[PDB]
Amino acid sequence: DPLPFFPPLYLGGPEITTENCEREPIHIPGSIQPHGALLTADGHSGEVLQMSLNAATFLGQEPTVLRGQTLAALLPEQWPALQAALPPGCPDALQYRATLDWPAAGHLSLTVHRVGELLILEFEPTEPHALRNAMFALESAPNLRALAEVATQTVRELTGFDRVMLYKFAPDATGEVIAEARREGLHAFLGHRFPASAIPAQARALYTRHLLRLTADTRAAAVPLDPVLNPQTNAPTPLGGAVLRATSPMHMQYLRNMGVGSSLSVSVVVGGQLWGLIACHHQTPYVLPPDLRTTLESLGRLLSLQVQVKEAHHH
Amino acid sequence: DPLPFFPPLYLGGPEITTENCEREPIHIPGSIQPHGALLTADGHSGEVLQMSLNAATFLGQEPTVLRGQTLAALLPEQWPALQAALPPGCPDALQYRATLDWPAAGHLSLTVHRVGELLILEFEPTEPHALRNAMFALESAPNLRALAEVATQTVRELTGFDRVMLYKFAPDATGEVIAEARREGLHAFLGHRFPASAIPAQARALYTRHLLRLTADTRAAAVPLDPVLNPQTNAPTPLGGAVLRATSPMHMQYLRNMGVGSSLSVSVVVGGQLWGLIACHHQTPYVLPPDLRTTLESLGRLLSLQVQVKEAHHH
Ligand SMILES: *C/C=C1/C(=C/c2[nH]c(/C=C3[NH+]=C(/C=C4\NC(=O)C(C=C)=C4C)C(C)=C\3CCC(=O)O)c(CCC(=O)O)c2C)NC(=O)[C@H]1C
Ligand SMILES: *C/C=C1/C(=C/c2[nH]c(/C=C3[NH+]=C(/C=C4\NC(=O)C(C=C)=C4C)C(C)=C\3CCC(=O)O)c(CCC(=O)O)c2C)NC(=O)[C@H]1C
Repeated sequence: DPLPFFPPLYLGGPEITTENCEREPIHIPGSIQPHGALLTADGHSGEVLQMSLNAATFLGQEPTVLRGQTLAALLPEQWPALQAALPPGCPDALQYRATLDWPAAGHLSLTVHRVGELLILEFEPTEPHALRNAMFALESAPNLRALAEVATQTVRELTGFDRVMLYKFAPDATGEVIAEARREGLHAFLGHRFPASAIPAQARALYTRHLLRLTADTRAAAVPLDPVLNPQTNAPTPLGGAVLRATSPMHMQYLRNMGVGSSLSVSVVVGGQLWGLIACHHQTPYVLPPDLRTTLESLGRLLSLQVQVKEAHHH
Repeated sequence: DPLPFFPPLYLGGPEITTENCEREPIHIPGSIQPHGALLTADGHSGEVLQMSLNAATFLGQEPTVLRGQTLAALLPEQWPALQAALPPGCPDALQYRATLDWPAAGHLSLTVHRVGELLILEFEPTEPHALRNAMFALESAPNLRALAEVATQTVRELTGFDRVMLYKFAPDATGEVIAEARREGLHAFLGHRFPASAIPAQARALYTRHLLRLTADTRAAAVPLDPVLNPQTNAPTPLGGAVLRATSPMHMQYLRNMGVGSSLSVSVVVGGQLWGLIACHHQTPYVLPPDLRTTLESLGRLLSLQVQVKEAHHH
């Protein structure tokens, strides 16, 4: 049970320190990472309610001009499908995904989820068999630690990340790196233990519900949403289900201090509890493409189940 | 433990009947389904050793002219990768996959696996997020039967198959349909039980090792390989790892008698034992594309693990 949140800084909340980091409202930063754009919309009317300030970079119309327009006008082809895919009351982790044309190279990937009566739309530029292959070595791994070793190697191979760790939580929420795949020459974190405060309780709770999060560029400034509050509620917009959610500034400083240029992790959830993380670092900024992120989510699921099976036959 | 095999018909084996069907050598039919082409090659030299007789339809050179040519000549780009992907001693279920250009519409999908010192190459014309989405309802299913119901619905949605069943094996190898998703108007098989002989012991044993098999057109005549025997061994070529493997004629007659035009199943393997099948029927011929088959293999894996978890919490 994490403490009550601070108000976010845009509601006059206090500054975060190492003495109160467990109270930062990381699920409502009111801003996104700059490598994509985000809109929110009324889940019945499809009226656009909020827009990231960088929307015209990705969507080609000004945020103030998009505001109030319907997704039926904006996304004629996708709106019926979107609407049917994400009915009121559906899980906030359920996603609608489509690919959109745009004047630039590649395409625009659209990812949508629903929170209450709000649709949250994420747009990012983009220019499974290996998963399938991997499941053999994951299945044949003789025990938990062997599974962990295979899993980190597989993820490195899929992603090209400089470092991939499987971080395991202890009952006191301290953690240990129990497996690591890394580029030659990088110093090892294998076996290193870290205190519970490295991943504070409100983060652990969010990561139990929304199983993948990332920081594409640990030096990139966040982009505010406008208006910052959801008009439906006159309250902050929950962004925990959006990969574009801005990362805690305190965690980004931690990553920079570590010499990390990009970070990504996937939760390993067993019996509804956070068991650990597949934790990835790159030395430079890196936008993992949406199809590869989807594959990592799927491996996270598969790994969660295999952990539960490998641990059981120790009983 | 299945009985010893009959020799295949091309080695003077006896005709199959309902009294001896458990002895049909289904893994070595010496022939393929006609919607693709197959080559085999020496795993060191890449010399082509065998060719399906229909190769020129898909590859544009005569089988007798391909024979003896190296994959380095035939597939310059892919051969180093192929070779590195499938080293001697690797699992015979491990696959290399690539997409090839050809003069026709779409592309040519290449799938390769290794059996001993033989590479087996399958070529078929072709013109994951839904998987990811599905895992939520699979995870939230409260028990085994609910999981089964979600799984058959998901597979129907992914594939558009007229009927999708989860067939569960009993300890005496009889089976029961414990879940079914079907097009409106189709009579139900839900709850129906079938004798052990419907899926004979040598089939059950193959399906424990090679987890997906299909009959794209239950009226299509098989296409012989040439030469029919692998020159390395002067013995039949094992095709259980090739989806293009010709289906037992006895099973194809069964499917036609059932009014099935296309069939596909995926094994559910738990603790190394065959627990059951995701069994799919279409009323007409249907070539499920290779990327969708790959997705079904991945769901089969995930379902196997979830079955094991849902059944355990009954203990
Ligand atoms: C008092 C505040 C601090 C704090 C806040 C914080 N930390 C996170 C999220 C993560 N911290 C992680 C820690 C590690 N990464 C590593 O590589 C290692 C060791 C090799 C450790 C211990 C990780 C993995 C995460 C998850 C995010 C990610 O994968 O990059 C948050 C939440 C961030 C967010 O989602 O917005 C916060 C608020 N961390 C501290 O150490 C103290 C100073
Ligand atoms: C004595 C020989 C017979 C026999 C041989 C046989 N059967 C199979 C494979 C399968 N049989 C299946 C049975 C069913 N499909 C259904 O829909 C239902 C009920 C609704 C049943 C009972 C299934 C599912 C398979 C797997 C293949 C597939 O999914 O289509 C084989 C092996 C075929 C092969 O891989 O080459 C053989 C030799 N089956 C009999 O009933 C007796 C007459």
